[PDB]
Amino acid sequence: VLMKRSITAPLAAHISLVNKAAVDYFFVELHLEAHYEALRHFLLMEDGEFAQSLSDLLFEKL
Amino acid sequence: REIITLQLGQCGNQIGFEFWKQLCAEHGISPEGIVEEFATDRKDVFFYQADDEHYIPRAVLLDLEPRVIHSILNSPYAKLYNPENIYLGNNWASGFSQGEKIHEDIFDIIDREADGSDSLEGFVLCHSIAGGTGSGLGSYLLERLNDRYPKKLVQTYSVFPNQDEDVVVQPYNSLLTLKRLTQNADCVVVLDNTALNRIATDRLHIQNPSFSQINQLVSTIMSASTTTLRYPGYMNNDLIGLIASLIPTPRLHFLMTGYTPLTTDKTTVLDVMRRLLQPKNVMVSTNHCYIAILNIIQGEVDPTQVHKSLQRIRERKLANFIPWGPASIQVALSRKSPYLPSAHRVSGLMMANHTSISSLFERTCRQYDKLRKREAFLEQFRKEDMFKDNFDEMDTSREIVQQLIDEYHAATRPDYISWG
Repeated sequence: VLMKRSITAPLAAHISLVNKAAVDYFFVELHLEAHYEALRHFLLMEDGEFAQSLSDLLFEKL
Repeated sequence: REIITLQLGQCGNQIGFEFWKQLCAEHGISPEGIVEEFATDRKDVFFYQADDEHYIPRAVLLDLEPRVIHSILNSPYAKLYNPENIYLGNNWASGFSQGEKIHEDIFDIIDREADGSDSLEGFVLCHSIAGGTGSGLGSYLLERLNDRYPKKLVQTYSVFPNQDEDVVVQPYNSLLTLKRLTQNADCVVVLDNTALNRIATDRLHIQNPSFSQINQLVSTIMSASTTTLRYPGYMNNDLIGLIASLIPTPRLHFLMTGYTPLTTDKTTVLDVMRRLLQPKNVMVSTNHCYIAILNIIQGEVDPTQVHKSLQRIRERKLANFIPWGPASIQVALSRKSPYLPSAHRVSGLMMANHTSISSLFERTCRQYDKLRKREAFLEQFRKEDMFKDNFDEMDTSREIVQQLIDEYHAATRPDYISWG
């Protein structure tokens, strides 16, 4: 057969390590998994004491 | 929002102290009022924010001829609450007149807490109907709250006198308190003592200490009502948003109570819904139809099984509802409480407006009518005579409850678009 089988071997071994370490850095250093459950409290209006205070004040005007 | 609990009578002070001890054990609080290192939760529903980060609870301790209140004092949990609310019989008329003379001082106690709070939403009244010190005094005080405060809500965590009786004056007391509950209260949570005693004798074989376990059951139900308020959810974090869905008209405001773990002192959600529809799990002992059904669960829940299971309860076709209005079984989910042991992980509660309580009300009505027409069980007491020389308030309460039973049975019919 013709194919790369000793040139791809130190290469594909590096691609996966790079991608998984790059994904790991975001979560365990910059807390990207917390920013989602942060925007969920406000932008989806999940949390109580915020939606019941924002909409109730805003709709009195219009 | 912000709720101050009001407790009166010896039994009512017992269940309020049990409620505050349950909330001390539930939240990260010491019995001194000290905040713990693991307390984050919302604690402004029943706990006033004090100065050294103390969540001092909002309680009004009121008593009539105190005996068990000394034992309530004899505890390390009497230093957790009590922000200076202290103050010093067996008939409805006696307790009514006894509250009638002292109304100004207890109203000053209420006024102190009212001006003290930033906001307020509801009044929780914990006392037993026809329990002596609770009855009469509670109806007078209820008249005074809804006369003085029409801006708030009234919820009543009460037991109804269903214990099969010697005190024979209790149906008169229950009917007079019931008239005050129908026209001066927005919601009354009704339980049967016999059904709770049957479940308590079912789980273990107790004969005498049923009352202590019933206190724990009412404690878990009252905390279960506000777990979505104290712990961040989404909906019915206002009480009125929860109360509105069950009540179609302000005379039918009585809710059935059921709790699906019955050994309490993981499972599929459609199963515990069908379990919660049983009267073996319901705390209340012709065809009757539910008016509206809304249920709470807090525990180990699959977030996708809710639509599968609500479809399965729908296509099971198990409950038969009321043909004039478009109600639903409404599934609501709350958070399982942290900072406490998570055992019996699935815990559900139901609050539903059913016409089956009209049968129990009609039993008490028939008992009142029989003992009133026979006239050997009111016995013309001096407190009842000094309260009313003519005894027409009992007839007025009879008229109100007769109208109520008529409204009940007309709501069961498909003709309640016109008034009944």
